[PDB]
Amino acid sequence: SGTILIDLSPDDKEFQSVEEEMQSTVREHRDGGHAGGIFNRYNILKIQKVCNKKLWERYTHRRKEVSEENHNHANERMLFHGSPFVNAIIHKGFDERHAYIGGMFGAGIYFAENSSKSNQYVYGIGGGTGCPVHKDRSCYICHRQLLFCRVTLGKSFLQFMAHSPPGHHSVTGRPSVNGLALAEYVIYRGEQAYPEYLITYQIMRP
Ligand SMILES: [Zn+2]
Repeated sequence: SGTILIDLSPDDKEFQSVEEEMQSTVREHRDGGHAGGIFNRYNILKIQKVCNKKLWERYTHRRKEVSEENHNHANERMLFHGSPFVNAIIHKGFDERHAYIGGMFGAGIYFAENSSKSNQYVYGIGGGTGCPVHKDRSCYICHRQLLFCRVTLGKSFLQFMAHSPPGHHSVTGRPSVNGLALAEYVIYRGEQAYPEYLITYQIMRP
């Protein structure tokens, strides 16, 4: 592996930026905490910057290709990712080959602009079994991990699929009175995202 994790001082403005974004994007969900647990705040334990030259060159290369297909604009956004695979991803990069067939927008890798949404997916689809130790989707004890990722969206198709629709690079899923409540984002190519910050945390009891 080429990956090294550099720990950030809570003193650091880089930490405080990611901390602020994570806490501020939390929302009350429709499921009543069923999937991700009940909370309005996290206990931010550790923020590490992920450094891999090969993984970075994979990303910046793809980003250039998208820009030339999208009027010299990458449409780069910083978004959250949640999944069982976080420990794999920080070493090997995103891999679409492990994408899940069932999922509102087909076999892609899902992202959120709301940390609380991405949280729901950490122990699997709709929380799965919950935490390995207590089998509790609302565990306040077991430490969790999200990624705060640099994601190249390109020309994003809006919608309420194996790949992107033609002439598009992503899908922006959108709120729907009989569908989504917040925005999802989906890529169909692992090189269109970089896992930049690894966040270790727990959800807090009100
Ligand atoms: Zn637990």
